Amino acid sequence: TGLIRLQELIKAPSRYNLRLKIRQLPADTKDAKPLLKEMKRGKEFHVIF
Amino acid sequence: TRWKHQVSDNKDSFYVSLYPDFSSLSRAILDLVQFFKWKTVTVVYDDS
Repeated sequence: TGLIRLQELIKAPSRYNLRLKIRQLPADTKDAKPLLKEMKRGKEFHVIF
Repeated sequence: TRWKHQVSDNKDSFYVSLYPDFSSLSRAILDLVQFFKWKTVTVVYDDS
């Protein structure tokens, strides 16, 4: 349901030169460490939570 | 008989649905896209 809450951001590359990646937190709340490792892998620096 | 979204912590377990689940269908769509060697694709939807 959060993609409803952020749908204008996803539609925003249709009008701007903005590149975005989209990732989902796991079902376990404590399993964020592979997600932060994947943040480390791709070297992204601008995260919207 | 129709797809609906489910709340991730809905504890009701007395329902089944024969609609094909869109995780597997989206995996099929992504595999079909990966077969066609595409790079730029535009996803057009109707309702949110």
